[PDB]
Amino acid sequence: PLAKDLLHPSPEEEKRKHKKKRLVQSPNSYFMDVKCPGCYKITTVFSHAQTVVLCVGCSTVLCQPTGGKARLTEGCSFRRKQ
Amino acid sequence: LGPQVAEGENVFGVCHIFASFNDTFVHVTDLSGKETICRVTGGMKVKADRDESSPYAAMLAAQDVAQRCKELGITALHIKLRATGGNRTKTPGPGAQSALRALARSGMKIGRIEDVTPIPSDSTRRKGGRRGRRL
Amino acid sequence: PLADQILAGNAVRAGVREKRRGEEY
Amino acid sequence: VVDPFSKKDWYDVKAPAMFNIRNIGKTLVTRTQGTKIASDGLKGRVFEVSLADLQNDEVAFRKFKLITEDVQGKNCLTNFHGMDLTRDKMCSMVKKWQTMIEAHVDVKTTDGYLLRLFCVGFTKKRNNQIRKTSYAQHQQVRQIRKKMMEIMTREVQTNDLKEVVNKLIPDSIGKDIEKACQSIYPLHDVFVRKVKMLKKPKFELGKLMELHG
Amino acid sequence: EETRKIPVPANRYTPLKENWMKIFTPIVEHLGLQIRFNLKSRNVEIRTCKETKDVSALTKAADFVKAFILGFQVEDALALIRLDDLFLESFEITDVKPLKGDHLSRAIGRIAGKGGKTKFTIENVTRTRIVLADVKVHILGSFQNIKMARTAICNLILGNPPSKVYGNIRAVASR
RNA sequence: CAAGACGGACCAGAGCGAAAGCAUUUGCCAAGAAUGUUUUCAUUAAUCAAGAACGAAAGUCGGAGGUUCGAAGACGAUACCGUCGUAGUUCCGACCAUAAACGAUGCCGACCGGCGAUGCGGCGGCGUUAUUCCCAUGACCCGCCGGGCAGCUUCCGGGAAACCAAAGUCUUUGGGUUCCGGGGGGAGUAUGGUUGCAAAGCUGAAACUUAAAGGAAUUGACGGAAGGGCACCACCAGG
Repeated sequence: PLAKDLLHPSPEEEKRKHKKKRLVQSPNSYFMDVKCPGCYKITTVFSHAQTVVLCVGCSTVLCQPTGGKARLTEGCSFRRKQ
Repeated sequence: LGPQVAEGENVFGVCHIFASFNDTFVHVTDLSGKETICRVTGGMKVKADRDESSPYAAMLAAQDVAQRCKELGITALHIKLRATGGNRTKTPGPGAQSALRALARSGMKIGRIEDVTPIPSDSTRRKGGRRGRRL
Repeated sequence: PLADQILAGNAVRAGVREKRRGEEY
Repeated sequence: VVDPFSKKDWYDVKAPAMFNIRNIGKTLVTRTQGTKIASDGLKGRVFEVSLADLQNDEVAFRKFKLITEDVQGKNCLTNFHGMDLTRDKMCSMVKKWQTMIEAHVDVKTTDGYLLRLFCVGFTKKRNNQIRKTSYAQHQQVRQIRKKMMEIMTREVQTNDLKEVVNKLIPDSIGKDIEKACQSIYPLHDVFVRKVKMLKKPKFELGKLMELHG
Repeated sequence: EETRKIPVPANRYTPLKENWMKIFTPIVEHLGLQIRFNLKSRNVEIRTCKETKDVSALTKAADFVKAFILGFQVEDALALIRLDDLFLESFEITDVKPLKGDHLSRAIGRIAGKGGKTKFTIENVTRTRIVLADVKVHILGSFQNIKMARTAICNLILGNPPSKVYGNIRAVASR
């Protein structure tokens, strides 16, 4: 009550806050590598992608856009970057 | 005279009791409802518009129709309640309950009670004004 | 109760009232 | 000046063979005095008979309209005309913190009895639910309504009135829709609340013999 | 035998459970009648037996639990058991005047009165009992007494102030 | 069998729309809020006169239909009430543009309390269900974020008080900008101008008169009213 340091917020408190309302704003999204089970090629996709992403050679659907994050196809694998 | 039915089993009719807000009708028919047997109002029992919707008039009407049906041989009735319905009130009043109690008191067996009143889905405009009420 | 009010409204109160009015050697 | 009920006489009306209890009662009909025949006067008589008056152990809130058009010498023969639910059940079944979903179809059967079906279902509260209200969104209501139409049409259109009425006796259609809509929004009290009879074909007397025995 | 069924709503289940003793004891003791609470169908089942006489009691007993369904207290439905010509009459508030929204709520508040006081007065004057539902009004009493209380209630939703109706309803019961 | 009307219950601490308003199913048509965003432009913004768009109900013109209700009117009782009922109520097409059209409360912005409910979107997560669902997905449950709608509460401060989360951050008085008021009558009157076929709509005085006009709460009183009590200096039955 009435006494908490604003310059050093706890990381769970900073994670909980809205992305614009943090001490310095930072997005909630990320780029990830996706591998189709029908091939071996890696593709870089945005987590909140609005476009349907197709494989370069297989031309399978990799992600379907939704309200928030994109729905990766059942079977593909992914790994978050950085 | 009467149905050729043994002592063990009775004969079913139906009885429409219509409790309007000025009097109460007792209209007994067969199970189809086409052919009628008796119908006694508040006016044929009392010669006074005071007691036209009275529970006492409905009691006399129910006793009259019960003894008439036992004379003819209808010894059990399904009962269909009714209010005036429509834009008006939808609930059976004290006259209907009085008639039901009185023809239950007569010893004649009562069947199934069903409240059959014309509740609209949606209907037309109310009888009163935007201001007009009972009193 | 409603029955008690109807019965007590059609009956008469009775009982309590006292009037103060009015050897060996 | 003279009592007409002494002139009248009693006739017997009996239920068809789909029901356990068959003797549904009596009807008072005028005798023929040459002007009008009794058969024409009893050729159109609709009876509002509850299901528990037609079967012993069944429920009572289900009412069947049976239409009578036949005479066999103090034996009236009747046939199905409609089905409906009692006003008590319909009033008690519409609660508050829940949605009412209702639908209707116009459908022809296998033997010409065109009919209209009305059914009602209600959104259901889960057993671990602590939210007061169990409301379905608009698209779920539309999907549920489409599923109701499809299910009722599929088990009315492919069968005859014997099989249709023996479906209506335990209301397998309502439990079928209740099982089928568990994945859109769970349902509560699904009944075919009304069955109409929009059209009757040309009368055949042998089918009444099949329906009665 | 004879049997009656009474549907109980979901909001009336807890008072039905908490007052059940003084529901079934006045039916099994001095009416000689059988009753059960069918939980699956959510109904009150009332049936006769070999221990019952004065058959109208059955019908009268039916009205008893029906009053406790509609919100009346146990004592007033007990009065329906004891007395012979008692009636319950029902009407909607919109059945006399079209009232929308806040006007309907204000009409309810005038019928109830501050602290409940006004409605108590009408009961205490007319020897009736009045249950105000969400919109429905139910009046339990004799036919003339129902007429008096119904006129007073309709005057309260006539728009008249509760004070004029209070004084006038105290005056009219002297006939 | 038909004709028009209305879409009850479900229907809310609700939702949508700039407001007026909006509740039967289905198909079509073009818009939109909120949310998600490591898209795009780069200051494009706020407030505003005239004018324009829609604007409840009633009402004015052309048609169609008239089921209910119902101004006027005709009766019957006693301004209330009942019977019949015209215009109207409904639909289309032009008008008129007024409401207690309310939060009796310009708009845009910053800072400033609690509780636990709700609507939509999104995020994270065990479990129970779709007759142990054979994976996702619906339906619940737990937690969070974002705008919304709305309860109860508050030594936040403020107020004349009712009360207020703004009506607070105001004699410790300055974030930007519009309208409007200056004691009560005369008076929304007369006049001048403008608009409207018209009805009327906008604008709009003074001479003179007056010491009050008005607001917020709470109970002092208050002729009376409703219950009891006692009394042969009151009554009943009597002498």
